[PDB]
Amino acid sequence: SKENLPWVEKYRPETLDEVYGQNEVITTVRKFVDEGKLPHLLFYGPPGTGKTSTIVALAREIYGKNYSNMVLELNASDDRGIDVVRNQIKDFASTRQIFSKGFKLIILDEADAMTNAAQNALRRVIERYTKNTRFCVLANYAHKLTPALLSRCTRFRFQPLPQEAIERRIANVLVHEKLKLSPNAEKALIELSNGDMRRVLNVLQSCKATLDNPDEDEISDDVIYECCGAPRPSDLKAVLKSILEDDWGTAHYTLNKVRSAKGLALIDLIEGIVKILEDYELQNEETRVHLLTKLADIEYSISKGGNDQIQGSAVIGAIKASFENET
Amino acid sequence: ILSYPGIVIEVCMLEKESIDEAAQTEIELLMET
Amino acid sequence: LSLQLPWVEKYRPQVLSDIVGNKETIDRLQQIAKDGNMPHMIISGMPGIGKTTSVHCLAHELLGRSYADGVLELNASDDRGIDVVRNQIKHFAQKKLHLPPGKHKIVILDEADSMTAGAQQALRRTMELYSNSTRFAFACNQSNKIIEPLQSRCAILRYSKLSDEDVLKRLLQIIKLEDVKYTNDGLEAIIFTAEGDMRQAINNLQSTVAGHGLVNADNVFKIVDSPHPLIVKKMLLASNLEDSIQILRTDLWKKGYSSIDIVTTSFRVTKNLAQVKESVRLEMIKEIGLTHMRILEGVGTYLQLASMLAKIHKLNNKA
Amino acid sequence: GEQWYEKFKPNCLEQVAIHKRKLKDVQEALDAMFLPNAKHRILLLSGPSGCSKSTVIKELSKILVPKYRQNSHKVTEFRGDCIVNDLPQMESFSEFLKGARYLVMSNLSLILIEDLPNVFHIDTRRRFQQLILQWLYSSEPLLPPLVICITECEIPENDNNYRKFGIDYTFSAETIMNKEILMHPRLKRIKFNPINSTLLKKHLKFICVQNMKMLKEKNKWNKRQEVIDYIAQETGDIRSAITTLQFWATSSGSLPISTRESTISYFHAIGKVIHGSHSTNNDNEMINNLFENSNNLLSKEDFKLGILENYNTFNKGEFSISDASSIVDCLSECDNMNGLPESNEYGLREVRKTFRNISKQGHNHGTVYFPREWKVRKLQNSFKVQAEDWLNVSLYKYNAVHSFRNITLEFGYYAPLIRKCQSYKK
Amino acid sequence: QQPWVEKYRPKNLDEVTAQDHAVTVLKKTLKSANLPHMLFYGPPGTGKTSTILALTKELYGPDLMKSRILELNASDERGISIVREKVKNFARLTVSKPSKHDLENYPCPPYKIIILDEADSMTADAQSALRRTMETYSGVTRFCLICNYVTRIIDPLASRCSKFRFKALDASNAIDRLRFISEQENVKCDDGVLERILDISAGDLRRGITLLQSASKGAQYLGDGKNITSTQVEELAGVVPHDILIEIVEKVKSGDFDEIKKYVNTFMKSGWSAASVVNQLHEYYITNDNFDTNFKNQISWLLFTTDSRLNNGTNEHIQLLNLLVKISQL
Amino acid sequence: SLWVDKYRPKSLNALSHNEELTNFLKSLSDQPRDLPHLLLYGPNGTGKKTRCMALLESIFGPGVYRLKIDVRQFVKLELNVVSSPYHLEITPSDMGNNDRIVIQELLKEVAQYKCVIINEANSLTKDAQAALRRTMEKYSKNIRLIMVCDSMSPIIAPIKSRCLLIRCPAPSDSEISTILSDVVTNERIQLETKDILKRIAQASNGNLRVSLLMLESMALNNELALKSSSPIIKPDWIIVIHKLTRKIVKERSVNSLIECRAVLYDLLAHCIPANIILKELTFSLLDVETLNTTNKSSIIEYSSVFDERLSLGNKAIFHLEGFIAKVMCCLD
DNA sequence: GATACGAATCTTTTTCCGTATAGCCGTAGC
DNA sequence: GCTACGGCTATACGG
DNA sequence: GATTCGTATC
Ligand SMILES: Nc1ncnc2c1ncn2[C@@H]1O[C@H](COP(=O)(O)OP(=O)(O)OP(O)(O)=S)[C@@H](O)[C@H]1O
Ligand SMILES: Nc1ncnc2c1ncn2[C@@H]1O[C@H](COP(=O)(O)OP(=O)(O)OP(O)(O)=S)[C@@H](O)[C@H]1O
Ligand SMILES: Nc1ncnc2c1ncn2[C@@H]1O[C@H](COP(=O)(O)OP(=O)(O)OP(O)(O)=S)[C@@H](O)[C@H]1O
Ligand SMILES: Nc1ncnc2c1ncn2[C@@H]1O[C@H](COP(=O)(O)OP(=O)(O)OP(O)(O)=S)[C@@H](O)[C@H]1O
Ligand SMILES: Nc1ncnc2c1ncn2[C@@H]1O[C@H](COP(=O)(O)OP(=O)(O)O)[C@@H](O)[C@H]1O
Ligand SMILES: [Mg+2]
Ligand SMILES: [Mg+2]
Ligand SMILES: [Mg+2]
Ligand SMILES: [Mg+2]
Repeated sequence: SKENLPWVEKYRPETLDEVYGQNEVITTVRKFVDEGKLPHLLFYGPPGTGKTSTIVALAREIYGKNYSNMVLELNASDDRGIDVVRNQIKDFASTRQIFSKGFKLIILDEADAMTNAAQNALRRVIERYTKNTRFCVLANYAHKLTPALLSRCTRFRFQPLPQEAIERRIANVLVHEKLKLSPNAEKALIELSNGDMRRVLNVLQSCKATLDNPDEDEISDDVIYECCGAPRPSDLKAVLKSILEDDWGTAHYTLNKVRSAKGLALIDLIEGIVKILEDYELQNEETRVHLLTKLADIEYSISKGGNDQIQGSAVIGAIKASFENET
Repeated sequence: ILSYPGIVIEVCMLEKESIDEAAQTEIELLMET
Repeated sequence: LSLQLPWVEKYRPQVLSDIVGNKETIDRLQQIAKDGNMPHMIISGMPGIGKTTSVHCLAHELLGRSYADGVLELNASDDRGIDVVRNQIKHFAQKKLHLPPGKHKIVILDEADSMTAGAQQALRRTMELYSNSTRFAFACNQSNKIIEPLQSRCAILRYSKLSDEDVLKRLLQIIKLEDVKYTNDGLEAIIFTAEGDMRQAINNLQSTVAGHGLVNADNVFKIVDSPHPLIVKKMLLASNLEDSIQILRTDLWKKGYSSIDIVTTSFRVTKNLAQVKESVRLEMIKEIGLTHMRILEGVGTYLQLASMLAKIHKLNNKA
Repeated sequence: GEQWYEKFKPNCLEQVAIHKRKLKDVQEALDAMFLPNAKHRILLLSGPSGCSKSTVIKELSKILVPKYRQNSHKVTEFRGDCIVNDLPQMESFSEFLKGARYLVMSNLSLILIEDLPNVFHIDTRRRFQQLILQWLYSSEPLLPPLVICITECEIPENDNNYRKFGIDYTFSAETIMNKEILMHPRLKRIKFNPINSTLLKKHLKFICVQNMKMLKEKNKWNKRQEVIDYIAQETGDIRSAITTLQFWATSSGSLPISTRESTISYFHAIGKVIHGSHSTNNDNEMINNLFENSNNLLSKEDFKLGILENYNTFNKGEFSISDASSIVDCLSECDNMNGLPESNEYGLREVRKTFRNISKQGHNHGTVYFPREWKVRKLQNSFKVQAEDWLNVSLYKYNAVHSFRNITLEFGYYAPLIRKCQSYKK
Repeated sequence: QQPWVEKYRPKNLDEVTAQDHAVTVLKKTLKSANLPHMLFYGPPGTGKTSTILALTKELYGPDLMKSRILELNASDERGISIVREKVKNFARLTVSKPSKHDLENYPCPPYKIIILDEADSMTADAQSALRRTMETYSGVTRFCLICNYVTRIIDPLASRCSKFRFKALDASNAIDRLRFISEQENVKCDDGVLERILDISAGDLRRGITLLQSASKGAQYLGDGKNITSTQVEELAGVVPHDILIEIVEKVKSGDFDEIKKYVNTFMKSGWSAASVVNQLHEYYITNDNFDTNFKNQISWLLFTTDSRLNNGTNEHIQLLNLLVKISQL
Repeated sequence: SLWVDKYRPKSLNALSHNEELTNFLKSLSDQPRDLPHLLLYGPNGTGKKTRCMALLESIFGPGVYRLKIDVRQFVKLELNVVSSPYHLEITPSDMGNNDRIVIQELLKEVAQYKCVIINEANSLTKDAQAALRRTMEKYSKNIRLIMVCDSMSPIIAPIKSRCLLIRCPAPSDSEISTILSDVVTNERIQLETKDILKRIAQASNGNLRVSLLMLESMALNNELALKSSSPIIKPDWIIVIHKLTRKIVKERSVNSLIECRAVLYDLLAHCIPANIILKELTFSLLDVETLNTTNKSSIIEYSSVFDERLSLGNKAIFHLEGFIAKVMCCLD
C-alpha cells in the first residue's frame, strides 16, 4: 500500500543512514546514543530539512520494537496548553521504564507554535525528569521559544540540504521509480528546491505524471519547468536584457510576451531578476538601494493583489531608474 | 478483575519513578508501626 | 541503557562554595547560611547563572536534616493558582515544624514570574501572616513580573551575568573532575559561545567531548555555532552595503535562519546598540518595523531583508 | 531574629509615616463616618504599595472606635484565604459583608478590606461590585463604617486570551469599583501619595538610633548617613526601605544596596517622553529602561493618544510647527504599524529626539490632560441613538429608507430645520 | 434558469481549458492512486474550484462524493479549533467501502480529499495545526488547499502541498471556451468581439462570461437582431470612453491646478471608477512613443503608487486628483 | 412626508433622469429568471437605491416598496432588518468589523430569485466580503444579491468578478433643475425666477437628495416662498469645515493646531466619516485663491498620503492632525 | 526672609456555554 | 417501608 | 515629570 502514497510520505527515511545532508548532526547523535547518554536536543532550521525524519529514525534505532511505549510525540495538530503539558507530559515522563530499556524520549514537533506559559511550564518538567527522560524540540522559528528553554536544550541546526544530498536522494528516487532525469533538469530541481526535499519529491512526482510514458521517456528540463509553471533561465535573462537595454515599449512588449506565451507569473520573474542581479558589478551603492527597495515594494504590492500590467511597468521603470545611477 | 465464564478485566499500570529517596525510607519507617 | 546523568546535572553545585560568579551575592548567601536569619528574597537575572542552584544550596545549608519537610519547591510545571496558594502553600506555611535556632521554612517559588495575578495577591496575604516561620524564596528572570506589593516586603538580590573568569574556573574544575583533554582556544571558544550562560557552556563542552573528543576551537565550532546576535550586529554596523548583504546571505540565510528571527534579532540589537546617533537608531527601528510588518503579512523573503539593509545603509550614509 | 518592618512597628499615631494633611483629612473623614448620620458610608483609600495605607487605620481605630462604641477597638479585616466548606468562594465575601453589618451598637468595629477577592475573575468581580453597591443603597438605617484599601499596582504581562481589560492592566480602584460606586454621593475616595523623603529619613534614623551597637560594631554607624539618604531617595516605600536597611545592616561585606523599582505612572511617563529625565541624559538608556520596566503602559493606544494630546505643553506650545508636524506624522506612521513593539519604540524615540534639539532654558511648560476620546465616543454613541430613533420614526410614518451615512451627513442636520420648523405652523 | 457562469461550469477535467499542466497531472494520477497534497493558486476566476470538483466527481462518483469528500471554505468557520477537531476527525476516519457499481464505473481511490477552498483567509495559527495533520494521515486522506495569494499560506504548508498554479485566462487561453459558450447560447458578435471581453476581464473568465451574458440580454431586449459591438461591451463593463480619457490627458498637459480640479470633479460626477481610468491612463502613457524614458519611469512609479493606494480602500477622488497633478507636474 | 420621499419614483418608467440606465434596467427586467448579481457604483445622491427599488418592482410586480420592519438577533448583535416582498435590506453600517457573522446568518436564512439589497457595500470588511465571495457563488439558485456602493475600490476582486458592474451617473444640472421645477409645481412655492433652481443645483454638486432637502429648507425659511437672493442653507458641518479652512489659512501656529484638533474632535463627535472630513478639508483648502499652485500640489499630495494612512489605520485623529500640521507647515 | 519641599492635578473602564459532580429524588429490593 | 443507591439536576468553576 | 499654591521651618 506504500505505492498509494505521495512521494513526500513514502520516501520518508526510516533509519539514520537515509537522512542525507545533516551529516554532522547524525554523527553527533550517533556518538551520543552509542555512549548511552543523550542530552536534551533541539532541532532548528528551515522546513523540509529532515528535523522529524531524523528524530523518528533516532527513536527507532534506540528503542527497537519499543518506539510506541517509549516515545511520546506531540505536535501543533494537537493541543499543547498548560493542562496538556502539566498532565500528559508529566505522567509520561514521571513513570518508570516499561522494560528498563533506557530513557523516555519526548518528541515535541513544531514547538515554536506554543504559548510562552506552556514553554515555561515545560522547563521544570525537562530539568526535574532528566534522569529517565530526554526532551527533543523541533522548531522552525527560534524567536518563538523562551531563552531559558533554549538554554536548557542542546541546539542542533538543520541547515538547508546541500546539492550533493539532494542529488543522492534524487538518484535513489529515480532508481526506485525507474525514471530518467537529465542533468540540466536535476540542476533545475536543485535550484527550485532551494534546500527542501519535499519540493523536489513533489516536482518529480508531477514530472512523472506529466510524461505520456513514465517508463521509456526521460524527464527533461522543459518538463520540470512546465509542470510547475516556473520561468526558464533564458526568458528571465531575455526580460532582464530588454529592461536594461531596450526602450520602454520593446521592454514592455518582451515582458508581455514572456508572461503570456508561457503563463509565467510576475512574482516569479521578479525573484529571478533579483537572483540574476545579485552577481552584478553595480559600482554605485545607490543602485543597489534603489533596486532592493523598489523591487521589495513591488513584491509587497503583488502579495496584496492588483493590476499585473501596472506592476510589470513598475518593475521595468524601477529597474531602469535604479540603473541610471550607474552612469 | 473477574466477576459464559463471566467478564475478565485485565488492566496494567506503570509505576512512578519515585524521585525522592527518603520517600521510600519514610514509608518503610511508617509501616513499622 | 544510558543511566548517565548529563554534565549539567552531574556536577550540579551542592554547596554555596563552588557556585562561581557574583562573589558579593554568594558571600551574602553564605552569611545567611551561617546566621540563619534569611529574609524574603527575589533572585533576578538572565537564565542559567545559578539562580535556582543558589536557592537550593542555601535551603540545604539552612534546613539541613529538615530539608525533607522544610522546603516546598513549587514551579511552573506544578499547578500554581489561587486555589493552590490558598491550600497547599497555606498549609505548608501554617505547619508547625520544629527547626534549629534561627531557622525558617523556605517556600521555593521558582519561576514566580509565570504565576497568576490572583495567586500573587493571595501570596501577599499568606506572607503577611506567615513570615516568622516561613521565608519565601522567589526566583524569576524579571523582577517586574512579581507585583510591587510582593516586592515591598521581599529583599531584592539581582544576579549578574557570569564573567569569563568564573565560568573558566568552573569549567576547569569540571575538566579536572572528568579528565577531559582540552585546548586553551577551545575553552575560549566555549566561553565565547556561552554568552555568560554556565549551563550552556557545560552542555557545549559535553557535546564537544562526546562527539569529537579533544576540545579545541575547530571541534567546538564544528558542533556549536557562533551567536547570531553577533552576526546581526556585524551586518547592521557594516559601513558598506555589499558587506552587509554578503554577511546576511551567507551567515543567516544559507545557514538556515528564518527571516522573522533575523528581524527580531536586528530589532533587539538596535535597541541595545551603541555608538549610533539617536536619529539613526530610531530610523533603523522604523525600517525594522516596516520589514517586520512585511514578514508577518506573508512576504517573508530574502528580498525584504535586503531592502531593510539598503534602507538602513541609506539612512546611515545619507544620499 | 525577625524582619525589621515588624518589631519596630508604629505604636501610636505620631509614629505613623504619613503627611500631616493626609492624616488630618483621613481623621476628619473617619470622624464624619462614625457619626449617627451616614453622609459617607465607605472610605475608598487608594495609593501605591507600602504608602502607610494600612498601618494608619489600626492606629486610628485604637483611639476612635472605643470612643464611639457602646457599653452594656480594632478592625475586622476580611480574610480572603478562609475556604468555608459549604460556601462558594464568591459567597465568602457576600457572607462577610452580610455578617459585618451587625456591628453598630455595643459591637462597633471598623471593616477593613485590603485583600480584595479574586476580582480578576469577572463573575466574582461583578458580584463584589453588586455587593458594595447594595451597601451604599442599603435601606438599613445604621451601617458600620467600611474602608477598602485598593493598593494600586501595574499588573504585569499575562497569558489571558482577552478577559476584557482594565483589571488585566492595573489594579486601581477604577478597575475594581465601577463608575456608579465612584460617583456615589456617599463614597469618599481619599488617595494616598508615596512617602516623602523627610519622613522616610526620620523613621530610618529612628530605627538606626534604636539599634546602633551592631551598626558601630560592623563599622557602619559612621556610614549610616549616606545609606539612609540613598535609601530614602531611591524608594518611597517605608516597608521596602526598612527591609533594605535591615539587609544592609545585617550583612558583612560590600554588597551594593538595591531596592524595588517604582513603576512610572501614565502622566509621569508622558512627561518623561516629552520633557525627559533629569537622572539620565541618555535618551536610549531612558527609553530602554521605560520599555523594560513598564511595557504594559506604553503598549496601550492611550499612551500614543496621550502624546498626541500633550505634546503641546512644551514651552506652552510656542515650539516650531515643523516639530509638531514631525511628531504627528510619526505618530500616524506608528498607528499604521498595527501595534508592533517597533512602532511603540519609534513613536517615543522620535518625540524625545524632537523635543531635545529644541530644548530651550527658561521656558515655562503648561499642564497635560488625558486624551479627549471617551467624551468623543460618548457623543458618537448619543448621535447613534439619535440617528436610530430618527430612522425608526421615519420608517414607521413612511416607507422610505435612508442610509446611516446620509443620516449623519444630510438627513440629521435638515431633519430639525424641516420637521420642527413646520411644527411651528402645524 | 441558471446564470451562464454556473450553466457552463466544467463538469469533467476535459472541459477545463488552458490549465493544461495541473489538469493533466490530475488526469494521470486518476489512473494511479498516488495523488499528493495540492495547493491550487492563481488569479481569481481561473478554474480552481471547477477543477477540484471535476476531479472529485471523476475519482469517486456522485454517491461516493458525499461520503469521501469534505469541503470547507470562508463561508464556514475555519479556526484553530475547527482544524484541530473536524479536519483531524475526518482524516482519521477510515475510507468508506465503495459499492460494486462504484468500483465498476469509477476508479475509487483508497484515499479521500479534504477541500479547503479560499485558504488564504485562514489565520497562521490555524494553518500550523494542518502540518502534521496532512502528513501522518497521508495514506488515507488527501488535502487540497485553494487560495488566491500564496503569501498568506505559511511556508510549511506550502512545502508540504504540491504547488499547482492556474494560469490567467487571457484572450489566447479562454477564447475557445468563450466562443463555445457564445455558440451554445446563440450569441451574435462582430469580428474582434470576445477579445475585448477577455482583455477587460483580465486574468478571469467568469467576468467575461457575465459580460457576454449581459450583452446578449441587452441585444435581445433591443430586438434589432444585429451583432454585439465592441463599444457596447466596453461601456457595459465600465470602461471610460476614449474621448473622456483624451480630455483628461489634455487637462493634464495644461498644468493649471484649478482646471484639473474642476475636470476631476466633473469626472467623479460622471461616476466612473478610479481603477479603470488609471489602467487606461497606463495603457495610453506607456504605449505612446512621444514621451521619453525618464517620464515613462516616473509615471509608471506614480501609477503603481496610485493603484497601491486605491487597493487599500481610499477615496477615489483624492487619489485621482493627486495622480493627475503629479502627471501634470512631470 | 419629506419631499425626497414625497417625490420618490416608484417605477422604472417614473425614473426620468438617467434614460440609458433606465433602458438597461428594462433590458435586465425583461428576463427576470437569469438575473446576475448586480453592483451599482456611482456618486451619492444619484438614486441608485430608488433604481434598485424600481427594478425589484419591475421583476416582482407591485408591493416592492412595502416596509416590513422587524428585529433580528445574532451572537448579542441585535441588528434591525427591513423586510419587503422579495426584498431584504442589509446595512454594513450597523455592524462594523463584526459584519461577517450577521451577513452569513442573514444570507443562510434567506436561502432557506429572492433579492437581498446590501447598500454601501464599501463599509463591508474584508472578512464579510471573504464570506460573501463564496456565499454568492454557492447558493446562486435561490438568492440574487444586489449591492449599491459609492465606489467599488474597497471591494475585493472576486466579488466584483462574480457580480455585474452597472454605473449610475450623477444627475445633470438641467435635469435636476427640471426635477426641482416639478417639485415646486406639485407643491407651489411661487419662485421668483428659475435661476434659483439652477443655483441650488450648482450648490448640490449633482446630489439630487441634497438639492431637494435644501429646496425644502429654503421654502420653509421663506414661508413657502422663494427669493432670488435667498440664502443657501448648506449643512452645518460644511460651514464648520470652511471655518476650519479659514483658521488654517490664517493662523499658522501650534495653538491654532490645537484649535483645529478641537474642531476635528467636534466633527468626529458629529459622527462624520473621517475620510470625507479629510476630503472636504482638502478641497476647501484648494478653493482658497491665496494659495499658489505649489501649495495646492503639496496639499493634495499630503491628502493622498494621509487618506491612505487613515485607510490603513485604526485611530482617525492622528491622520487628520498630521495632514493639518503638514499643510500648515507648507503654508508658511 | 529665601528657598527647598510637598500635595493636587494632569484619567478613561465591556462578555465562555458546558460539565463532572455533591446533594436530592425516585426506586429495586430484603 | 425504608434503605441505600442509580440517575437527575443546579451549579461554581474552566478555559 | 511639570505647575501652582501652600504651609512649615531654619
Ligand atoms: N535528509 C533527507 N533525506 C531524504 N529525504 C529527506 C531528508 N529530509 C527530509 N526528507 C524528506 O522530506 C520529508 C519531510 O521532512 P520531515 O523531516 O518530515 O519534516 P521537516 O524536515 O522536519 O520540516 P518541518 O519543519 O517539520 S515542516 C520527509 O518525509 C522525507 O521524505
Ligand atoms: N555559578 C555557577 N557555578 C556553577 N555551575 C553553575 C553556575 N551557574 C549555573 N551553573 C550550572 O547551571 C546548571 C543549572 O543552573 P540553574 O541555576 O538551574 O540556572 P538558572 O540560573 O536558575 O537560570 P534559569 O532561569 O533557571 S534557566 C547546572 O548544571 C549548574 O552547574
Ligand atoms: N514608621 C513606620 N511607618 C509605617 N509603616 C511602618 C513603620 N515602621 C514599620 N512599619 C511597617 O511597615 C508596613 C507598612 O504597612 P502599610 O504601608 O500601612 O500597609 P500597606 O500600605 O497596605 O502595604 P501594601 O499596600 O499591602 S504593599 C507595616 O508592616 C508596618 O508595620
Ligand atoms: N479553465 C476554465 N475552463 C472553463 N471555464 C472556466 C475555466 N476557469 C474558469 N472557468 C469558468 O469560471 C466559472 C467558475 O470559476 P471558479 O473556479 O468558481 O472560480 P475560481 O477559479 O475558483 O476563482 P475564485 O472564485 O476567485 S477562488 C465558470 O463559469 C467556469 O466556466
Ligand atoms: N428619476 C428620478 N426622478 C425624480 N427623483 C428621483 C429620481 N431618481 C431618484 N430620485 C430621488 O432620489 C432620492 C433617493 O436617492 P438615493 O437612492 O438615496 O440616492 P443614492 O442611491 O445615490 O444614495 C428619492 O427621494 C427620489 O426623490
Ligand atoms: Mg517535521
Ligand atoms: Mg532554574
Ligand atoms: Mg496592610
Ligand atoms: Mg473558488
